Amino acid sequence: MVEFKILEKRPDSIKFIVSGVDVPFANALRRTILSEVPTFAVDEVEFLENDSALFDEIIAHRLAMIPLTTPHERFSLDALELDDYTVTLSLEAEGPGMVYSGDLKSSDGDVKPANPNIPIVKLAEGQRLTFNAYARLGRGKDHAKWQPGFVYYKYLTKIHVSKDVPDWEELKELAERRGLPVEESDEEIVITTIKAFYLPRKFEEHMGKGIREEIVPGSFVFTVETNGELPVEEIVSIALKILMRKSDRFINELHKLAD
Amino acid sequence: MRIEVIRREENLLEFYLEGEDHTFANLLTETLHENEHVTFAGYTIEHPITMARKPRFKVVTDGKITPEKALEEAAQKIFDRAREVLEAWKAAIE
Repeated sequence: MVEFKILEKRPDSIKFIVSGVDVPFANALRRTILSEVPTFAVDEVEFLENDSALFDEIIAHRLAMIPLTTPHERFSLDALELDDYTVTLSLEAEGPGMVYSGDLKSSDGDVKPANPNIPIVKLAEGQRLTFNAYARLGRGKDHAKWQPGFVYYKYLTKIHVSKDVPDWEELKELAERRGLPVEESDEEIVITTIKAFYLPRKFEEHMGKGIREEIVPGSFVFTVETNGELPVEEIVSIALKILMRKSDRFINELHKLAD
Repeated sequence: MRIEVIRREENLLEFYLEGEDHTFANLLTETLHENEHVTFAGYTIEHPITMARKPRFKVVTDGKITPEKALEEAAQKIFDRAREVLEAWKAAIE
């Protein structure tokens, strides 16, 4: 009786309701996405030349933070022990001009900047920049550079507003204005919080009387954005596979206690 | 991943789980709480800001099941539920 309802797909992002689960599982899904789902990211940079205005260390950080396409069809991204495969992203540039992510040349076409338009560093005339940047699989829990995106989640709820509440009409109007479902009866309006609702200060006094927010048990609204390493739906799939792999391996380790 | 047993006494097991962190540790502990025969399950983080970082679990039962069997049952639940959720996810997206 677990169900997903996909509500909205937007650039690099998705909003869905998951039902028939619970708070620990919702917490675990969010954490797994942020902390465990792996990506390729620049991890080490060998500079050969840098005549730019910036430190090696600053350029290396900017390279680390470029989202790299991560080929989930090639590498097992739910693996507990990640493939140590290293990709070389190289640059050999001379000013004048801006160096962009798109100027990086990859040893492996499957792993390169998802966005070619990210400015890295401007070079003046005569200034050279030459390096080999080494990208590897890693996890957000190790360094932010490997985190695949961002996760926002909330209880699915119904906000009940009694028509005894003066100007309840403003709350129906606000909900409609922001695309929240509203059901209207003789007694009340009911607002489904597929997004956060911001109760105007005017109505705070009515909380606990005329206005009540009721959680829908077992249902949660997730909003997920990818940085571009992975499609947002694949991020979710990988996270769920990771929980299967972890639990399976833990059972195997438990059996060794028996012995 | 590696289990290191720290302490054993009647109906009690304390252990490290190398290779894991809050994600699995919290889910495992919360799942254990579903079992009426588990009288305590909790964890703390050891070596929180170095590479030696690992969760330290304590699991206590009422004796009608061992800590080890409670742990296996909880881990199996996690596996089964993740499987079910993945199937529902694939049904929605493919």
